[PDB]
Amino acid sequence: LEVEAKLAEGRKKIEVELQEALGSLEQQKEDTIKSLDSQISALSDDIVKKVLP
Amino acid sequence: TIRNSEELRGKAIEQLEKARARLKKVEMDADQFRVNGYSEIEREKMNLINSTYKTLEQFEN
Repeated sequence: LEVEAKLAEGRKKIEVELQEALGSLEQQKEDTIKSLDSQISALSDDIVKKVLP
Repeated sequence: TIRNSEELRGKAIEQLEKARARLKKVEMDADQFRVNGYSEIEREKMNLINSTYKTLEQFEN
């Protein structure tokens, strides 16, 4: 009985911690893409001149 | 008849010693069973919490 209740609770906890970690990785990834958007403005500057052979 | 009365007495006392002998044997066996059942109740929630941590590592990394 004790392991049943506590393990239901434990698997619930594991899945909701999975969802929290997922949200955190999502927000971090989006921030990195925006910083990359600034870096890639610099990239857009330094590409078009060489793209023409 | 005196002899055979004594013999029936003997058979009765042999059933007595059978009763007490089985009492003692099975009570020691149930004592060992109590020890090993204490052990089996020790070994369970550790396995289940290690399974929980298996799920932990299987999702986060």
